[PDB]
This record gives sequence, C-alpha cells and structure tokens, in this order.
Amino acid sequence: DRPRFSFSIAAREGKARTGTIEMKRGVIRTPAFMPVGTAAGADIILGNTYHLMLRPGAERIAKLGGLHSFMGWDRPILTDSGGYQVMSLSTKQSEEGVTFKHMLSPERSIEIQHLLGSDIVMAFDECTPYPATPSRAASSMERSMRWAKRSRDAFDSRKEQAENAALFGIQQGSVFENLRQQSADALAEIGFDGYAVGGLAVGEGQDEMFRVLDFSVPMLPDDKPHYLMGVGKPDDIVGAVERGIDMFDCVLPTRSGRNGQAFTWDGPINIRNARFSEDLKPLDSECHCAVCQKWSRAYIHHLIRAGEILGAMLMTEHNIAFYQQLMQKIRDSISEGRFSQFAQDFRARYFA
Amino acid sequence: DRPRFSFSIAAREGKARTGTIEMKRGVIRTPAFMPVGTAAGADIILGNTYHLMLRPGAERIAKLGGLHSFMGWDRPILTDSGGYQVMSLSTKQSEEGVTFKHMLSPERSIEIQHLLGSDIVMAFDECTPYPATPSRAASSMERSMRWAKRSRDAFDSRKEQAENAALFGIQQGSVFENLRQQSADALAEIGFDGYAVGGLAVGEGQDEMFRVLDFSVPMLPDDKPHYLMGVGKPDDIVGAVERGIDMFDCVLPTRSGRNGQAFTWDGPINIRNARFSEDLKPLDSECHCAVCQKWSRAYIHHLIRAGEILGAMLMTEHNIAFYQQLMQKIRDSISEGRFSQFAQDFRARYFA
Ligand SMILES: CNc1nc2c(CC[C@H]3O[C@@H](OC)[C@H](O)[C@@H]3OC)c3nc(N)[nH]c(=O)c3cc2[nH]1
Ligand SMILES: CNc1nc2c(CC[C@H]3O[C@@H](OC)[C@H](O)[C@@H]3OC)c3nc(N)[nH]c(=O)c3cc2[nH]1
Ligand SMILES: [Zn+2]
Ligand SMILES: [Zn+2]
Repeated sequence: DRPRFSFSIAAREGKARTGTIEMKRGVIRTPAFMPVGTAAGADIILGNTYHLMLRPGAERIAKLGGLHSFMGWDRPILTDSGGYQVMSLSTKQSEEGVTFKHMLSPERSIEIQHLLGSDIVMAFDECTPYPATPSRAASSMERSMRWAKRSRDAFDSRKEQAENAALFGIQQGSVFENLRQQSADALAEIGFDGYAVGGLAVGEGQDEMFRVLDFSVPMLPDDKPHYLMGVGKPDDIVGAVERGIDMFDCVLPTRSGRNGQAFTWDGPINIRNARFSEDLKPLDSECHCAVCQKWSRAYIHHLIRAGEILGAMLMTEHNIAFYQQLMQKIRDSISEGRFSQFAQDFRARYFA
Repeated sequence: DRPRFSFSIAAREGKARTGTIEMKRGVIRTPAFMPVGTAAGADIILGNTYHLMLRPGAERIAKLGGLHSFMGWDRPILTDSGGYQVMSLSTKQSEEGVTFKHMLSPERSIEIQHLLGSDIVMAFDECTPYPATPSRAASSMERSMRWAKRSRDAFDSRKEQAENAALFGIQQGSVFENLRQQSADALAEIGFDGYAVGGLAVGEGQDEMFRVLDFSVPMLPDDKPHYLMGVGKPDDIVGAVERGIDMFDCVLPTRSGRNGQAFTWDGPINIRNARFSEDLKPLDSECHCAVCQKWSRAYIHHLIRAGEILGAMLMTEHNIAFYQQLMQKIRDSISEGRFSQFAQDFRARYFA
C-alpha cells in the first residue's frame, strides 16, 4: 500500500533530478508536467479551484462525490489555493484574506480544497505583482508566510485531509535573493511536503526567471519536490529542470491547442497558416501521439480553418502528448546521465 | 473480393427492409445512418462536397490523394452533388447548371466527386423549394431528370469512377404523386445503383413528409437501396424505415452536440439546463458509448457551461453513438420480425 506522500530521487545530473512521488492514488514520475484536467500519459492532473468554487461551488462538488468521482479520474489531483486567480480574474486585500466580486482566506482555501478532494493542496499565498519594490515585495512575502502557517494549521485540523493529502508551501519574495531566502527559511520552519516557487511567470521574462531560479531553488529543501508555478513553454521547462525543478503546470498546451498553435521538436507552428494546406507530414515528425499516427498537417489545417471542433481537439491532444513526451525524454536523459546533451540538442533544434 | 456495388435484402417486415450494400471499400449495413466525416460504428461517412469544392478545392484534394487519404478513412464515403448547398448557402440557374458567388453543372459535379474519390456519387439535381406550385414542381423535376441523364453519362465516361464507384439518382416532384411517379419512371429508365428521395426535409413537416413517402418509395425499384436525403430526427428515421427507406443523413447529431442537445431514449435533453447540474446519471441510461460508460450528465453540463471544448466533443460522440445504436436496434428488430413492436415501444418512451 502506497504512503500518503513519499518523494524519492532516483538519479541526478547537475541540479537536475529525476524520481517519483508516491501517494495513495498513484505514483508521479518527476520531472512531471501536470495538465489541466478538463483538457481532454499524465500521472496527475489539475483541478481549477477558482472556477470550481464559483461553479458549481465546492460544497456542491463534495455532494457529487468529490473531483475524482466528478471528473472520472482516480489518480492524483493538484489544486491551487485560488488567490492567484482571484487577483488575476476578479478585490480587497486584508490580513484575513481576499474579498472579491465572498471572502477567501487561508482557512477557507484549505477547506475548499478539502471539499474538492484534491491530493496535493497548495498553501494560500499572495503572488506578488511584477515588478515590485523591495518594500512591497517584503511586505507581501511576510503576509504570505503568515498565511502559510495558517494554511498548515487548517490542513492539519482536518483528519481526512491530513492523513490522505499533501500540502505544499509557496516561496515568494519577487526577484530579491534576501527575501527568497527569508521565505524559504519560513516555509522550512513550518514544514511542508513539497515546495513551490511562486511569484514567477508573471511578466519577468526567461532570463530574469532563470536568474531568480539560480539562487532560489537551492534554498528549498533538497529532499522535497520543487514545483515552479505557471511554467511554461518547452524551453522554460528544460531550463527550469536544469535548475532543480521537479513539477510544472502551464495553460499553453490547451490555450495553444484551441488557438491553432502546435508544439513540435522544431518549435511551435501555427497550423492555420496557408503553408500547411498541402503538408502531408504529421504535426511532428517523431511524435507518437494518436493524432500524428493518423492525420496530416493538411487535414488538421483544414478542420481548424473550417471551424470544426474536431480540429481543436486533435491539436490539444497532440500538444498534451508532446509535453508528456518532453517530460519522458527529460526523465530518461537525467537517468542516463545525458540530460546536458539533451538540453543542448533540444535547444539547437527547437530554435533552428 | 467485394463487387463494385451489390445490395442484398436479408429480411423484411411490412415495407421495412434490412440488408447489406457491398462495395470495394466495405460493407454497409442497412438501414444505415451516415454521419458527417469531420464530426469526430458507422459503415460509411459523408464528404462535404460544397465546402470541399471551395476549400481547398477538388483538384487540391485529388493532389493530396483523395478524401480517403486526406481524412484517414478507408471505408466508403458518400458525397452530395453540391447544388442543394449552393442554393441554400450562396445564384443564377440555367439549363446548363448553377452559377454562384463559378458554374456547377451535372458534368462538373460528377468530376468534383471523382476528384474527391467518393464511393457513392449523387446525381446533380435541383431540390425544389417548398411549397411549390404544380407547374413549378413539374418544371423543376423535368430539369432534374435531364440533369440525371447528364450525370449518368458523365459518370460513365470516367473509367475509374464507373468501375469503382456507384451512382444514385434523386427523385423530385415536391409533394405531388403524379410528378413523383414521372420522376421515378425517368430515373429507372436511365438506371442507377441506388435511388434517393429528394425534395423533402425542406420545411414540410413530418405528417406531410410521411404522406409523400407513403406513395413515393414504392415507385422506386424495390431491389435497390432507397436514400432519404436530409432526414432526420430519430422519430423521422423510424417512420421512414417503416416506409421503405434504407439510408439516412442528418446534421442533427453534430449540430445538437455542439449546441447542448443530447439524444436519449427518453427524448432529447438540453444538458445546459440547471436540472442537470447535480444529475449523476449518464446522458442515457442504456447507451453503450464511451461517454456514458464514464461520465455523468452533471460533468458534461459543467464542461459545456464552462465553454470547454471537451464538453462539445463528448456530446457529439454520444449523439453519433446514439444514432448508430438506433440503427442497430432497427436492423435487429426487422431481422427478428419485431420492428413494428420496436417502433411502437420507441415512440411511447421517446415522447413520454
Ligand atoms: C501563469 N503564471 C503563473 N501562474 C501562477 C499561479 C497559478 C497556478 C494555477 O494557474 C491555474 O491555471 C490557470 C492552474 O490551475 C494552476 O494551479 C495548479 C500561482 N499560484 C499561486 N498560488 N501562487 C503563485 O505565486 C503563482 C504564480 C503563478 N504564475
Ligand atoms: C436538411 N434537409 C435536406 N437536405 C437535403 C439535401 C442535402 C443533403 C446533404 O446535406 C449535407 O449536409 C449539410 C450532407 O453532406 C448531405 O449530402 C450527403 C439534398 N441534396 C440533394 N442533392 N437533393 C435534395 O433533394 C436534397 C434534399 C435535402 N433536404
Ligand atoms: Zn502528435
Ligand atoms: Zn452515450
């Protein structure tokens, strides 16, 4: 019988790691990509806390048997704490939490995630806007750390949650090394099952994001998983793995899939472009997905140009599969000690 | 090795028949429902002649290897002749054909269908508007019969087509028994592989459509398949089979699937309605489709209300599967001599 939570590192290359997270509902191979659950293989999917709390509401999801039953997915599910989305899509902040057009607090966030039944629960934090002054970044991070402790206590007070789920803390501090360190120290003192790097993929760009990861990831406990929230493009994922990240989520595969963009080893392509109208090659030359086994760029181009939902579905299936093949290649290369070479080869071809 | 075309009737009950059409690319079980090819089991699918001739053009489809290669479907394909769609969606009529914003003639229609590579080719006809006066219905039908002969000759002049495909003639005559008879006589004199009842499902309503079928279908050769163009709702299909129809096509399963409507044995439902928000039953209680095996009305309701493409896809998959289960039940009941009872039971429950 699998444990509630156990992370094991099987192999390393530089800062990169590959291994497994064992949970009651399944094993998660790392580095992992975690796709949106409602998108359409993956070891864990995402539940959309913000949407679900509004429609149909967390209490209603619980009445229906929880997210696993509702979505027909019996493996692990990760949920965010909801605040990022409230601040992005809705607001009034206070030490208690956020009110918006209801009150979302650390305690309420944890309870919502309990009612949804997720396996990996995120602490309720504040994703500091970018750019931020040192003072504002510090005040924001300090509040997030107080909220992390409140999240910890709320999670621990719910027996079913404490015994069956896992809780990740989220590091903040914007782009400032000293604040990232204080945040890491605060989170480690509280103690979490995993640690996320928050506050990135918010407009800073890849060079700056990588610079922040360079010093931020080593601050987190080495023996726990590291989750980079909101990342990202394939090249962002590769560089983040090079910097010690184990888990990823991004809206790109689905957003791109619904908007004519396909990921390939030769970079992204816009399938609507006329240059694909007579292209009999599959979306990607090496991809093993069902779409690439059967249909051409020309046919998918045709479907999308005709407004056929089948086209968007095939694009999305391909993009999700591409991301999973990327993660498999990353895991295999780290395990074989050839990840550095893989990263180099990947970049040379993707950006050719 | 299968013949070019062979229709065999295995069993009858009243005017209803069940059997098979054998063609080089496969066997078609009748009564048959023929779904849109780009929708997402079926023995034959439809190619959209009108759309294809505009985007990317029939010549381009031929360059890409024909529709079978293009769509990844190696079984039979049926194509319409294009005029119905031109008159519905675009016009100037003449004895030569129709010009619209190009000229579509019987000869050009047959050539387009040849370039697409379809297995069942429809004659180029005029679908008379409804209502029509006797004079206008007669003039229209007479032109369609001249065009049927031209279609026959064009098809026969193309070796690959004549030897590998089949040609159906289309009966016209509006709602008038004498014109339907003249049309049937003209088509039988020319000689076709199958016979369609055209000019219906154009606003006349079920009672009138059934009245016209009552006298029109017996006018067609008994030993050839009968295709009712544009029909229809499940109850229309059942009543048409009771009147001797063997083949069907309809935009309903896909249009409904993309617009929140699901077909069930208890009638259609609009899954967006709030009454489904907590309904844990599958879309239909008896349906064997993949969707009903796995997901609830509540989840599909959620997906569609959230604007998720997955929702529309699941609805469409279910509707297509429902239609195929309907046709299987029809075939089985005729073969077992219990179709009358099936039709009665079907109606009692569908309209309860
Ligand atoms: C895009 N960049 C980005 N996203 C971010 C998210 C949302 C991820 C969440 O976004 C949802 O997708 C819309 C996913 O559900 C995911 O949750 C698992 C963040 N969430 C929290 N709690 N804290 C952060 O610092 C944070 C930073 C982010 N940067
Ligand atoms: C809706 N009612 C209806 N449709 C009709 C169609 C289009 C079927 C065609 O419609 C396309 O779907 C948009 C399908 O491709 C199908 O072709 C196989 C007809 N086509 C011809 N040639 N002649 C007729 O008398 C006719 C009557 C119809 N009544
Ligand atoms: Zn693929
Ligand atoms: Zn079903």
